Amino acid sequence: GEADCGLRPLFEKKSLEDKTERELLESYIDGR
Amino acid sequence: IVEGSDAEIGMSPWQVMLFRKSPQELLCGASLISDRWVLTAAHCLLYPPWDKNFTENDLLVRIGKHSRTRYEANIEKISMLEKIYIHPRYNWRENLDRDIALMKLKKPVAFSDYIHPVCLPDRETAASLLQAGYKGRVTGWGNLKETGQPSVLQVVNLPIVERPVCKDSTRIRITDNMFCAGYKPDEGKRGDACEGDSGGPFVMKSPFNNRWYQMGIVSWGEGCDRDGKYGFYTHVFRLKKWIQKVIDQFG
Repeated sequence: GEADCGLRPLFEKKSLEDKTERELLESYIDGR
Repeated sequence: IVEGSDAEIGMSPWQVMLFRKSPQELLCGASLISDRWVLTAAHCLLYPPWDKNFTENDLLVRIGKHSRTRYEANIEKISMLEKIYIHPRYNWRENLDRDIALMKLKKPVAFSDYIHPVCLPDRETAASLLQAGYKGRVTGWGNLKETGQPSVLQVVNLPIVERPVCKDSTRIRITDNMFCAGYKPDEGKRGDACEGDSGGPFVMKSPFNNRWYQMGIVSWGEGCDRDGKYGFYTHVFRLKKWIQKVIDQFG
């Protein structure tokens, strides 16, 4: 269904997170 | 982008720059969803109130860029438009409802570390990710404040706001085909999208498959970064049907 879409070569592909990436991740908890 | 920060090299490989041929100028942001399809806001291509009515040859698409002005040879790709597709029920008259458009490239672009397509949302992604309180990410080469130009692509994460709030924050009428994001007065944090950023992507990272999905498109607002105000974005999933229809039909 989605093939490669959404996976960044310089990040997801290299198991590397960007600077603010987890701010989004943590907002799912709605805080901490 | 207001109150944002310089983006990292390649942290938004689907980011597209909509460019006017003559006179040369940055028109809007946009996104790569396929090697041949670009997604953007309809008001970027069509807005009669200002005589806006660009066509295939009046524009160019610059993919894989980072610098606001620098020519990134053999990194960025300049593509021509084969055909423009504007949502048939796009309401430019009152509130820019269904502010969405597609552009087919004359020739497919080659993906690289700097050029790669984002994911469209599907029912599961939309139902679980598009929720007030959750943060999304907006990027673009728009102004740094209300009418101001970044030398590099800016990025800012913004929390999605509950529909009621979005409504009781403006006298313009909101549709189910749009949503709003931004910070509220109290929570000492700022940031918003601004002119030049329109047509750009509002994305979110899935906590399940780790992929990025464009939940929205920078559609409109009333000023930039002003308390009691929020940015509005085209609800991509709500209009995905039309998207699928055009892509499948013209392939």
